[PDB]
Amino acid sequence: FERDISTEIYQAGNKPCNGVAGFNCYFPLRSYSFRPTYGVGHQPYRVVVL
Amino acid sequence: YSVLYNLAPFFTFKCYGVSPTKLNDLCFTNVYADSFVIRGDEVRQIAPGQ
Repeated sequence: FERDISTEIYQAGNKPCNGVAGFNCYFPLRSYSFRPTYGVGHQPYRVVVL
Repeated sequence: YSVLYNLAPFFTFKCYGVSPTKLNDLCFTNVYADSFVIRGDEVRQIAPGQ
């Protein structure tokens, strides 16, 4: 039950990029494709917890 | 699986489905080694079909 939102690039493979976002530095936030038609396993779902 | 990371001045790779982190800890039965030559623009075609 903890929330953290941050997009700063980190030293994934040492040699900290500090915003360089070069080689060995991969972005933390990845997006979703969510094709209009696709397999049920890769189709968006909506979930709510009470 | 940790080849030299000064391998070349320009290098591209994208692992989908397998996290490069702690790649030594996770392991499989057999691994194949392959060699290819594809032009600079066409290397994007190495993917699940596309």
